[PDB]
Amino acid sequence: ARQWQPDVEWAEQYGGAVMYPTKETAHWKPPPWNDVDPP
Amino acid sequence: MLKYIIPTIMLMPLTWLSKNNMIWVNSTAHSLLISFTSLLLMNQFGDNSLNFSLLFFSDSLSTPLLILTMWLLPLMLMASQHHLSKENLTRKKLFITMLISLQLFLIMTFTAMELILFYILFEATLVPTLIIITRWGNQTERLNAGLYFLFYTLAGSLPLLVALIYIQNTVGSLNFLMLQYWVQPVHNSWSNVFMWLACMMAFMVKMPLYGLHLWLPKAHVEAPIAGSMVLAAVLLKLGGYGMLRITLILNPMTDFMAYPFIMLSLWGMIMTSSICLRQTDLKSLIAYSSVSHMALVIVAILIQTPWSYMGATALMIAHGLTSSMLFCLANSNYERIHSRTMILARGLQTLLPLMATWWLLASLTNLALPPTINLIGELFVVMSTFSWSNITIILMGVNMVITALYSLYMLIMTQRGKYTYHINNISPSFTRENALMSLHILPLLLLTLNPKIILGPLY
Amino acid sequence: MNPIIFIIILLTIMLGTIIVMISSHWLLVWIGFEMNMLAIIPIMMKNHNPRATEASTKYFLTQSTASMLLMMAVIINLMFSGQWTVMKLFNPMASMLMTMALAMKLGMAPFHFWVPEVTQGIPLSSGLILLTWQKLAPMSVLYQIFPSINLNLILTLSVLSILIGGWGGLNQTQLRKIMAYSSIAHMGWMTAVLPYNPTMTLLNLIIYIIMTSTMFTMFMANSTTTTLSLSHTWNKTPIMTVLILATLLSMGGLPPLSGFMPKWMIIQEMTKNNSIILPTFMAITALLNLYFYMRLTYSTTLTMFPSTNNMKMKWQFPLMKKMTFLPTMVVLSTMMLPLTPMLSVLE
Amino acid sequence: MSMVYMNIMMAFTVSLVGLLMYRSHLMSSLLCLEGMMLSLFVMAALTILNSHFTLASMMPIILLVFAACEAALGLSLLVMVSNTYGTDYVQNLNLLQC
Amino acid sequence: LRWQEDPEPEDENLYEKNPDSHGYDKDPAVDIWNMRVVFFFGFSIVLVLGSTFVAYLPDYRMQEWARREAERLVKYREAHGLPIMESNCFDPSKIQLPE
Amino acid sequence: LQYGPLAYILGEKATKKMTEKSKLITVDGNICSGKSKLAKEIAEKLGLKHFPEAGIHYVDSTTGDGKPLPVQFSGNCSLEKFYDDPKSNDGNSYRLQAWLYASRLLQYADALEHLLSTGQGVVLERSIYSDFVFLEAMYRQGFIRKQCVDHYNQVKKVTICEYLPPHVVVYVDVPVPEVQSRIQKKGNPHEMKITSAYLQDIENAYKGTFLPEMSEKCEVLQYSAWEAQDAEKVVEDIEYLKYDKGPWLDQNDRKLHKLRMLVQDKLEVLNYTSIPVFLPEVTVGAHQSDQVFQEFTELPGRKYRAGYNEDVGDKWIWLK
Ligand SMILES: CCCCCCCCCCCCCCCCCC(=O)OC[C@H](COP(=O)([O-])OCC(O)COP(=O)([O-])OC[C@@H](COC(=O)CCCCCCCCCCCCCCCCC)OC(=O)CCCCCCCCCCCCCCCCC)OC(=O)CCCCCCCCCCCCCCCCC
Ligand SMILES: CCCCCCCCCCCC(=O)OC[C@H](COP(=O)(O)OCC[N+](C)(C)C)OC(=O)CCCCCCCCCCC
Ligand SMILES: Nc1nc2c(ncn2[C@H]2C[C@H](O)[C@@H](COP(=O)(O)OP(=O)(O)OP(=O)(O)O)O2)c(=O)[nH]1
Ligand SMILES: [Mg+2]
Ligand SMILES: [Zn+2]
Repeated sequence: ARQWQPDVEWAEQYGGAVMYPTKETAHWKPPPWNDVDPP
Repeated sequence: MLKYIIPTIMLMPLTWLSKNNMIWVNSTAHSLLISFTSLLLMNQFGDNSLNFSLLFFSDSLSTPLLILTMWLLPLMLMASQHHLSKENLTRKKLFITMLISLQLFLIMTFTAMELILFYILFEATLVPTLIIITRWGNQTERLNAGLYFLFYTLAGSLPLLVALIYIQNTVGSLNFLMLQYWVQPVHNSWSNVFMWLACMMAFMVKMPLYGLHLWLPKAHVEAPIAGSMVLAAVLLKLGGYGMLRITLILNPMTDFMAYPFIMLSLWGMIMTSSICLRQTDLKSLIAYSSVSHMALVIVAILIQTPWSYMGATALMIAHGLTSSMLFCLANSNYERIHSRTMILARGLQTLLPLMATWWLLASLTNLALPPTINLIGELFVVMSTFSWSNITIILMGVNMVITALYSLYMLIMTQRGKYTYHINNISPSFTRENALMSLHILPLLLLTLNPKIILGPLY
Repeated sequence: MNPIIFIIILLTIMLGTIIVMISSHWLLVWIGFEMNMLAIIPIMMKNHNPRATEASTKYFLTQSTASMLLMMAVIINLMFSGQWTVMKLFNPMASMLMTMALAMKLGMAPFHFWVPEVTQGIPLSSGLILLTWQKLAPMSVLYQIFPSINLNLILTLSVLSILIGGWGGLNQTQLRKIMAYSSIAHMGWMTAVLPYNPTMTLLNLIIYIIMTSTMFTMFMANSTTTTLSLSHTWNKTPIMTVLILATLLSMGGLPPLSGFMPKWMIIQEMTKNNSIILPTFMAITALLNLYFYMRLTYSTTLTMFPSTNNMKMKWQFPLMKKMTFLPTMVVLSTMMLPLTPMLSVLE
Repeated sequence: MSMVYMNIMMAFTVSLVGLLMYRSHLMSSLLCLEGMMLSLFVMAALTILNSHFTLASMMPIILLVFAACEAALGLSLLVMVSNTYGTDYVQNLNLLQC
Repeated sequence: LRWQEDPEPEDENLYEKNPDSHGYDKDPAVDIWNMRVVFFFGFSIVLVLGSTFVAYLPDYRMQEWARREAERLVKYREAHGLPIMESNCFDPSKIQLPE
Repeated sequence: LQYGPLAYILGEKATKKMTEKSKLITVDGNICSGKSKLAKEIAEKLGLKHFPEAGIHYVDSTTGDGKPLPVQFSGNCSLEKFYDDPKSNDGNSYRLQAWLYASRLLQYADALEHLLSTGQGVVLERSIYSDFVFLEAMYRQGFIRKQCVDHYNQVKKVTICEYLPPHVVVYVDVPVPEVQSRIQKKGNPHEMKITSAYLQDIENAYKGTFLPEMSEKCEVLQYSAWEAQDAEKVVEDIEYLKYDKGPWLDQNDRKLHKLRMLVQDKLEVLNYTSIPVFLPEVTVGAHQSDQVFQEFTELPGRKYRAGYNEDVGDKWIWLK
């Protein structure tokens, strides 16, 4: 066998706005990649 | 103890400055040389322990555990060569660095004269151990196993730090020699009940005590082979060694505080043996087998009799050699069929006749066949507990029956029977594997001839 | 921004903090704070985007309000004692406002809601100043007025900071917010031992600055601000992941690393004063910090996360970031436990 | 203390409570912030003049100079907030929740 | 597939390319020298000399001396009328009991 | 003296070295439109530095010894296999476009660094401002999925915002049928499969969106295939441009100092071209990436920092 390393499903658990989704925290899009918002 | 600390440090430059194809050879040879010099610690006197300096000392309890610790590093290096083959050069030399830094902390832990220096090195072993499990384990469950192994230990260690500092402020010193002459009896008060719990629960989580053991079937299963060997051969004995030292300053409160922890161990000794009869994983079967034996050590330490301590010390050394041997055996099968299910590869005695001889000897020591030191240590604990309460023979007799049942059920399941037809890649046993088993079993049997060097300070 | 103006503004941030530390007059202490807040806003607005504008606004309102409360404490202290000297305050009501004004500036709970948001809306270099340098001035005043601080107030703010820093950090994926909550948690330790031994307040502050500065420096080298973006480091700079593992373990207090020294000495100075419940509760709650530190160690160094195709274009260029004092800071963050008795130089 | 101090001391409390309860406008709160310094200015000047603390007669002027410099920095941020969202409402400044 | 990834390789049997392999290493030169250091330092030195070293330890824990000492005291205390072993470990002349 | 804040204070401003002939010119057009010849002639006439169009191996031309590297160190993406199998299931369609944008982004920084550090203008072919034409062509023919288009825009919108647009855009126009005829004449075994629709989509992207949006901030010169052959006429027009628009009129020494500090550090330019958006076309597993990284480190003169490789005859390592 081969040592297991994370796949896309595992990594997407850390790509959200918050670790523990709830009702209030839904719709929280992650911040922009460069801290700039549309004018 | 500098004559052993400095050589161990020099293994790290040796590994990194060696030829790219001689890391396993130089490391193995020089660690074996360090082990040979460890026999000089047996200059033990009948009245006074061996006191080297203001930081380090050795007595009859430290010597057997130190010699065992330095004899385990070469064995770990041999067992790790196979599965660390396609690993790149740099990460292989980091793996060996973790093993050496783990031996460096262990030898200083078993010889620290002051009880806070013991705490620092006792806790320092977590870092290298955690890194081995979480970085070189195979399954996806190694990450959660690492978290369980980390936070179980610290939940008990942190209260221990407070208790030790409190003792120094009151007593004035933590030197173990000083405590032997300045120790005062512990009064019965609510504050002193929690001082007792803090000093002990740190060591109960590592034995482990039944109930606080859920990390052991996760760490010992998801770790690499070298992780399981050191985890189940030395690291469990840190707690047992810790208890034997710190019970000096808890009398007479141990008379009644030991009751809840003697019942968990005595009854937990039967739950863990029974769980082995139905485990579907060969490596997890050996892990639970460790909880049962270490339950005897907890009972022996808590009743504080000369026979119990002699039995406790003998049991700890005997288990370390026998448990590490079983993990190696289960690993050799895994390296061929690359699976841990016990009912997958059967009738292996037909294909690997010699490796089944090692299986037989390992099981005989596991079920305490006389005159092995496994039996000597267990017997003395049974004798001591009979004086404590004659009814305990009932529980310690039932565990003997179950112990022989799962020891030989594992032997029969994998060695006897009929071989699996579709498993066709059972190559013969390499000299590396056969030598690995001979370095576990030969010292285990030789100690039967002169068993007084593993009976501890009360011999 | 012109480079010369950048130096001038930075030296004014330093001058404000230095004026607080060399002043025997409450007016110059207040002037020191005002000069410090005036100079730090331009370095927060330097990137000219809405988030930076919002962060600078939330910081101004918080620090402006805190400074007004502080000046109210000074005047009340003048009415009841007729002097301006920087020492114990002579009125219990002056002490409360003074203690609360400094708590707001530091960011202690429950005056903490701005630290995660201000640190998130400003660049990494500005956050490094905010979380390390800006904590020197308030701690200097606390070092001097601690004989009159209300014990139940300072210990109550300390306990809340340790809890809120712990729970707040578990639910974060952004690196800047994780350090912000980490900063709140470590503040509680510094102010918990203050009534008992102020020397250990400085030691924990010095060690915290060294460790925190190391983390921000390594994040700035790879321009990483999210947990995922930090997980590509193993495929770009393998060495930098081993240094992140060691520092993260240090910050968690695991022996034998440097970050165990302050937690070790603070527990000592509290058990001497027959404080057993608080150090135990503080030490156990700190395991929350060790958890979300360990989570970063699993996604950065102890596992190999997925990479992207364009990463191969990065392998052909070196690191041109300054990484000033990074080799020296990382060693001080990990290998100083054998030199623990050196804390006497702080007395 | 005295009868006048009560109203000066109660005027600071009103402005503090006014500053800690925003309605909609950012400009409204800055006024509550400059009301606070006015009360501190009068309260200190009353203490200094009454006690004949001669060298402290310059302190209230220093309080006024720095407090106005801080106020100028506050108005500048308000202008830059209004040039972005078209108004000085505090509810717009809510991007940093996530 | 959700990503590009290398297929799992196959385990290599060290016997196929080296039937004399001892199992330590792929390179036959290293594979043989690995076996000699394990077998020489392991068995020849540690187990054999260590077993002999432990066998001839100089009176471990003073056990032989105690027996020899005991025979001496028995001779003295027995051919003088004194009891073989007194019930008091310390002389009462030094103990001052309460009240 | 490596460029930095200290050098800028000491005098290394940009306006002190820039003249009215320090321009950035981009030549754009469809496939087989002869922009290579036109662009290479505008360079010599005006004395500008010519940058050959950024291909799959542009980055390798700048680092190391300059020679191309094996194809496994560039994503395994091949332009030849895109024409043969544009619908492949291994994602080579979009993976090629994403890598091409990074090379163009890398080159547009080299263009600005040369202009800002020496005062000499440069001429480019299909800068990053026009690389979206091919993306639209692929998407409308079903070569790439809609998610890939979203990924492209996310990376583009956080990178293209940091750079100034070209002073002059020279657009060579060729009707679609004639272009497809020139492709047949050239004789490339693979390129000859370009369908009519693919070339038409590029034309719509150029006409519909690029030029109208690119004229509000640049001096746009449009030419046909026939007119493009008269270089001195094109060069005459470029020398009579008013230059009354664009964001270049708002730049000063302070603003150009920040830009040079950016385009000289190449890891800061390529920062957001590797955002953690897990898309199957551009995602790589852990076991594959680790293996390729090791091989890249074993190439000559790439195990260490440029200047410390002993195997390429570097010296004084023990004092550098
Ligand atoms: C253990 C408890 C503490 C926890 C520490 C946690 C960190 C443990 C690290 C291992 C676990 C990490 C996870 C593994 C997976 C990630 C690895 C990976 O994938 O990337 C591989 C990574 C990436 O390399 P690469 O680019 O892929 O290829 C390498 C090239 O081929 C370039 O290759 P090259 O041919 O050019 O040469 C490579 C060079 C390596 O280049 C270096 O970076 C050297 C840096 C050395 C500075 C740190 C030394 C501190 C420890 C002293 C060691 C000497 C002992 C004394 C012996 C001499 C007596 C005077 O090696 C040497 O030339 C000689 C170095 C000899 C020392 C071995 C370096 C590893 C030491 C760290 C392991 C833990 C040691 C604990 C000892 C404490 C107990 C006494 O390999 C590394 O270079 C990392 C190794 C260096 C790590 C330095 C960490 C410093 C911070 C640790 C502080 C320790 C505090 C202990 C408490 C002290 C209390 C007083
Ligand atoms: C004693 C306590 C510890 C102090 C720590 C050491 C000091 C901090 C680190 C060095 C800072 C540093 O050098 O800043 C970064 C840059 C350095 O130029 P560079 O291009 O980045 O590098 C150049 C060298 N190279 C590329 C060869 C490596 O400097 C400057 O911009 C210097 C600006 C000086 C102008 C001063 C203006 C007037 C100010 C006064 C107004 C009243
Ligand atoms: N997928 C893709 N292919 C491109 C891109 N730019 C060029 N190509 C392809 C089209 C051509 O087959 C080849 C070169 O195109 P050219 O623009 O250079 O036209 P050509 O070489 O035929 O003649 P020319 O340079 O104009 O004189 O590479 C691009 O941005 N994306
Ligand atoms: Mg071309
Ligand atoms: Zn295998």
